[PDB]
Amino acid sequence: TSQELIGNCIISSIYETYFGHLNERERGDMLVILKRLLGKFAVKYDVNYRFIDYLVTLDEKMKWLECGLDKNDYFLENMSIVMNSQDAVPFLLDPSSHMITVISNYYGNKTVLLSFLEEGFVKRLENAVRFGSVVIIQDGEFFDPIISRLISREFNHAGNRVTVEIGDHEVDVSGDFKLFIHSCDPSGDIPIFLRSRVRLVHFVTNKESIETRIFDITLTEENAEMQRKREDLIKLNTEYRLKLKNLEKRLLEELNNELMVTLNNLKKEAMNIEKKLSESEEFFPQFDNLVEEYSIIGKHSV
Amino acid sequence: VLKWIPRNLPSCLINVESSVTSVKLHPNLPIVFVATDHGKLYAFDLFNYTIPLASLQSHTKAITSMDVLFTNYTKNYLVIVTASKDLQIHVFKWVSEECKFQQIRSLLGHEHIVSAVKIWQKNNDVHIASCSRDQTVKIWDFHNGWSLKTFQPHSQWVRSIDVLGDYIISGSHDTTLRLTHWPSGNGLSVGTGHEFPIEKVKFIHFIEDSPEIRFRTPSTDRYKNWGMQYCVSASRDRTIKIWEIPLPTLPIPNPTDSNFRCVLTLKGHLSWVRDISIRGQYLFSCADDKSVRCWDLNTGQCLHVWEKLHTGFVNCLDLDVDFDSNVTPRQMMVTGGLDCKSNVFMR
Amino acid sequence: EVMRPDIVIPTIDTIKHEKIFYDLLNSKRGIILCGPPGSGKTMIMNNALRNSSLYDVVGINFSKDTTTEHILSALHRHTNYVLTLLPKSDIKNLVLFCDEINLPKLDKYGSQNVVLFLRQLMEKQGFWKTPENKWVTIERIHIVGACNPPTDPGRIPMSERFTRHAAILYLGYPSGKSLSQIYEIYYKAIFKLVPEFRSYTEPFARASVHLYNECKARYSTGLQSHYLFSPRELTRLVRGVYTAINTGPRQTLRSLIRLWAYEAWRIFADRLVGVKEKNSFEQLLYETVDKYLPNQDLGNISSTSLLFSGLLSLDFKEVNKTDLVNFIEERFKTFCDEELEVPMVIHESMVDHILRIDRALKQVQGHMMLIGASRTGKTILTRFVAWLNGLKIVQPKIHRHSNLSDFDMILKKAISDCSLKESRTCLIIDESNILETAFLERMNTLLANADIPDLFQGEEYDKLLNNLRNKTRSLGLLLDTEQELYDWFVGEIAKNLHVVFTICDPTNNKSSAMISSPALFNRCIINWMGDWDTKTMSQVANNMVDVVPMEFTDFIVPEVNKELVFTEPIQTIRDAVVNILIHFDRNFYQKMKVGVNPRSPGYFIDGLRALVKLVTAKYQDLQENQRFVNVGLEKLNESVLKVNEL
Ligand SMILES: Nc1ncnc2c1ncn2[C@@H]1O[C@H](COP(=O)(O)OP(=O)(O)O)[C@@H](O)[C@H]1O
Ligand SMILES: Nc1ncnc2c1ncn2[C@@H]1O[C@H](COP(=O)(O)OP(=O)(O)O)[C@@H](O)[C@H]1O
Ligand SMILES: [Mg+2]
Repeated sequence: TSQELIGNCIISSIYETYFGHLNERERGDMLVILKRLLGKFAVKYDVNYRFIDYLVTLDEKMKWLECGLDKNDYFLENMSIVMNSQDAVPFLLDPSSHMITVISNYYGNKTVLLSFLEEGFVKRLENAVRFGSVVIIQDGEFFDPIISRLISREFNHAGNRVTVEIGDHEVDVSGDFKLFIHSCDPSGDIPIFLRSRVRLVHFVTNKESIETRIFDITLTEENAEMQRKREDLIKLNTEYRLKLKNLEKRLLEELNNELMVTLNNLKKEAMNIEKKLSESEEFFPQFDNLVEEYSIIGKHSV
Repeated sequence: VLKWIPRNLPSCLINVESSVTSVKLHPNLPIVFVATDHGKLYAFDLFNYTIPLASLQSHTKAITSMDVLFTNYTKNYLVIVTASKDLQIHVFKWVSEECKFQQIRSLLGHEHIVSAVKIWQKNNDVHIASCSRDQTVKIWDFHNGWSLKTFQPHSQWVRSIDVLGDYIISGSHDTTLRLTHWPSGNGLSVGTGHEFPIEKVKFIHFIEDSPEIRFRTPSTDRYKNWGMQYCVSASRDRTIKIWEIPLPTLPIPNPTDSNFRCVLTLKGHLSWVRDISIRGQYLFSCADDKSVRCWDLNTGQCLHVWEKLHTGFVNCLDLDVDFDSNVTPRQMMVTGGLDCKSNVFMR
Repeated sequence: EVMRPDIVIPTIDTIKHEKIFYDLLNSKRGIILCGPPGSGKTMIMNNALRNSSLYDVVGINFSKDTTTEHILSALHRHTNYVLTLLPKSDIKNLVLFCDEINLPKLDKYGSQNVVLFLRQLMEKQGFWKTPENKWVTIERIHIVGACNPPTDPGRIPMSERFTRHAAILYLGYPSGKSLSQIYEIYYKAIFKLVPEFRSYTEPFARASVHLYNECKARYSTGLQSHYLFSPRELTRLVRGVYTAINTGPRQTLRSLIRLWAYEAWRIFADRLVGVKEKNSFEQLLYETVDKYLPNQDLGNISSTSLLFSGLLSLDFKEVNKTDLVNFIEERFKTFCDEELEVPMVIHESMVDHILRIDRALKQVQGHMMLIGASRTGKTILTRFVAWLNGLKIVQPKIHRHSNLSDFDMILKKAISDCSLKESRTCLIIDESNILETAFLERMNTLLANADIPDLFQGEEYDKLLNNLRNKTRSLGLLLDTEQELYDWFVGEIAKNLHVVFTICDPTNNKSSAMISSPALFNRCIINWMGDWDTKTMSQVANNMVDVVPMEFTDFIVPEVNKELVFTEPIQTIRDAVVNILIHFDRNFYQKMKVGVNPRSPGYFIDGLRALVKLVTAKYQDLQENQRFVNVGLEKLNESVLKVNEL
């Protein structure tokens, strides 16, 4: 596991930065050429790498899905890219204008929605950045250069406080303030000044996404049993891993300061992990067989 | 006895973990006090410089300035005032017997970082000055620990101040020198002539007896009564200039006589000059060209140049006080460089 | 005397043109001078009218927005009404020099007022006054004009009904012998400062002329639209050599050859967009120096090996690379402490760009026009350089809810602070700050002349002149006439105002008109940063990943091709990581069909920062797990040893 950390970190960072604005076919092509470049320069990566599995946990996935995110893996990857862009301000491109609801459900009542075609936009933006509320700015195709020092993060540290210059006055910031920019027209002219300095992502639906959604739907209604079985095994494996970690912590506490019961519980848990992994090892290639079975439907649909 | 000149090589070298920002000398014992860029205050012996006598960390950010004083009460001790970018001013005390720092009080009230501090005693009353980035020069009292008066003389932040009695001059980042009478709180005159922000400003002090001095002698009884004739400034335009202080109506400023006029300009520094200090008839200065220059007051030309004295910049310079008869002018000079070298010049 | 723009070396072509120009004026005939942009129409024109005992000068420059009111107002300061119009002089006739007559644009009906007005006063000998319906007979006032050919965009083709009354003169480029003679005179004037090298004036001029000819022949307009060369490049080379010699130390032969090579690099090869073109220019400089100045003891003539800077000392001399890099690092740390803070990485390309920007910003009327990819360090680099030289930085806050009034107010404030307060101003202009064509017209007026005359009019003009007179009396200068106040004011503006143009997408039509504008092209200094090359990417990545622990596992060095590794040859895992990141950036930009567009390295920097943070977090988690399992295994071993013992 340790010999394949640098390659996985390279892949995950490149996936976070470069692949925000690409469809699934181009994402797969760039990922396979990145794996080829890693294999050429003698850097070891994870042979069974998956971005969602490696970067984010199941709790974040459940929180996103409860908030209103779609079940698509492309949308999950885009949401994970958005929530892991702590430095660059994320730029969301929604034809359906749906992710405002998801972000609002994630942040609760702290979210404030603005627009680039208002009149009191700048004053309430200064009030929001002074307080520290999460700001979502709609109509991103008409970006106004008043927030050029918020996009580029050109702050000055006024001793124990951080300040940004908006307009003709200096306004303070907060440590919990987060800026989001929303767009609705994919054909809109994003300025290069903003486009080079934001984490632009694409929540769009393309023909490759049509193929993936056709496969997802025919798997959901054609054979739901395999899907719920895989979900149950994944959830059970995660819960069993958490239980094994808790039992390991209890055994370490017992050894540092009964012991037979804890050892028996740990042995039973380890045997259960071995049995669960052995059961799940022979079930995963059936999903690949179904993928090879449901390719003609995707080709005909596209 | 005042014509001492350091030789071309340092007498001893001092190793520090980080960049040196300010150096001061103990006016009674051969002990240096070397600040750092990590907030640490050090103390080295000039005969045993392998290990520090003390090492106290009392500032989160880098120390910006330092000025020491030996107390004169009509018990006597040392008061070390260190200022730093952590929004605080700390006043120390040097325990001579135990070789330890014991903080007396800490002085707060500034909205930004501080640049320079000065401490002086008029008549059985110790006062501590300070200047900050909040464009306000505020001074405190050593015993009470509370502020006395503040004033904003400049549009941008001040960088260096100096004190004598009830007069405070303050160079600033808007390349204008201003001399303010502290009890009145009004600036007497404004300076103009430097093209870059000022670095260090201090008053030129007179001397008791000498064959001839052109810069520390009051040319008239009016100058003798006023007690101030000239002042010296250093700035980032690689220049050192001498300013004549205009005397206003007698304090109320004079509209026709409220402007500094440069008298003698010294040039030759290859980069920014950082700190200056006057000793006898010599104007010692240190710059950013890895050099320390030994100017002369009378002829106005450099007598000795110490090229390549440090690997990096030469941050701070300090010599002994000569104008006061209470503090003897011993023949040691210590320089402070950016390359962790506090070179000491003796004999 | 090499900074005065009216200094003309009298060659045989100039004398011939002056003679035929005098003959054409004396025949009572208009004159149109048309030729390439560096041919010297204005210079020969002003030299011919300046030493004339029979003709005066009415210097006017036409623009896209030009009316007959400007021409009538320019006549009213030199002509008197007696109906007949007569010049103020009794013996000397009047000549109107109308530079760039192609710039006035036709209306929606395909005609322009100005050219018809010129035709009316040039054929019917007069004009009709508007407010009281009077005919103004003109009996001795002449009229000439100069223009670029209408083939290039921006020059409107003009009607034959006007040009049929004016004789057309084509001013071609001077030949090789003429240019060699002229710049021989120029280099003699320069080398009068250095008396020990008076015998080298001719080979330097021949080398410069050959360099200009080869650069014009190789880097044609077909490659890039801004590859336009002219004798103005040679004049700027002579002026740069003078500016460096005047404030420099004692110069030897090698120092002078390297200084001329540095100036040629910064003037002829600032605008080169390709690595192969820069290598071609380096080979051209090698061949030119070998052919014309056969001197040994000459080092590399690459851009990075020629670093002339006056920041480190009191003189303009050749500084070492390491000392300059250390000084730039310390100055940038102080700048980030005292100004806005950004995490920049000091590489060789950034040092070279700092040097050339500092060289340009130290010149009188030194403006800049920076072209390159986004996030290549142009605005922050200009801000840092202007901070070194003490120039006050003014950035227009232009947003979409703005018009010409706000931009005009910003420019008025900048001009007032430049003159009335005597503060040097570095106005940084970005391409996003210019929305409509009128902003470009205002900037062209500010750059081509030394003042925008349309900004001040009426009461604003009166109060500006009152403030100007008060400022002149404040400094004790005896000026009373309006002309002395005005030309002193425009001299102060041309002395203490620097405009830096920032262009990010030159492929766009707005930036294409920004680059192709004649006022900006002929006055500003181009600096094509472009996209990062792989050496700069390797330097940035190695300086950005060396602060994180990455060597923990064994790494087997593979065998690869020589040109597939851009970093220094691989010995650790950091070099492999840097090479992988550079290779994927190149592959990603190649397979997205970006074309010949500049590549913004923002993706690369963001990837480096994300990789550093992720490696830090993952290595911390892995080390925590390793420590946990090691503590647990040690405790289990102790327990089993205690069990086996008892
Ligand atoms: N015969 C010449 N003597 C001196 N300099 C010349 C001569 N011919 C051309 N030049 C140079 O060419 C440039 C032409 O400038 P200019 O007259 O403004 O060109 P244009 O008016 O066509 O834009 C001048 O800067 C000058 O230095
Ligand atoms: N060594 C470097 N050279 C150029 N840009 C850098 C370097 N290091 C970091 N940067 C990035 O460049 C950005 C500043 O670019 P800026 O000059 O504002 O772009 P532009 O040139 O389009 O105005 C910073 O946000 C920083 O992340
Ligand atoms: Mg011309």
